[PDB]
Amino acid sequence: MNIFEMLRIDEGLRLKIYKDTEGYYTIGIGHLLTKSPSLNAAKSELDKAIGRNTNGVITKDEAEKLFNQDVDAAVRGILRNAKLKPVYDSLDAVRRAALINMVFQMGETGVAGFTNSLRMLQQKRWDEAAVNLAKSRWYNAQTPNRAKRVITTFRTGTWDAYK
Repeated sequence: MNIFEMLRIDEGLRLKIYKDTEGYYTIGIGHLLTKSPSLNAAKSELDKAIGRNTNGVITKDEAEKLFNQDVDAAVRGILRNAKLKPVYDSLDAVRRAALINMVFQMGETGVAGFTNSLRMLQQKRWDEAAVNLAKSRWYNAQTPNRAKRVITTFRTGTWDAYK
């Protein structure tokens, strides 16, 4: 398992325009198109990303290129974040993969705001960190089950949540 399989697992794949948990236009493997209520806007945003007239639908390979780009930016976002980077440096390979999962899901900015948990990860207090992570809208309301998976990864440093 690696970050690709992991997010592939958490996000799925859809070749047509869709609405994520918060009613936002998304496509492929979690590609957020636009916070904008307009399907048109979502379409125009899409055609731009892909570089063609999609009519709102893409190919598998097209999903896959957006995904590579997205995993890449995540990682880079982390590396540029003053707040995120040192956490990241301290983590093992599995655990960074969860860190990257949350960044992909709620941005660097959203993530860099879980200060508390971040220190606790930094300091290797897995259990405390999981508990702290759990007190979130993320966990509580947003995406419970996926948050539990990611939460568990951070705890165990295993992919057990993934099989």
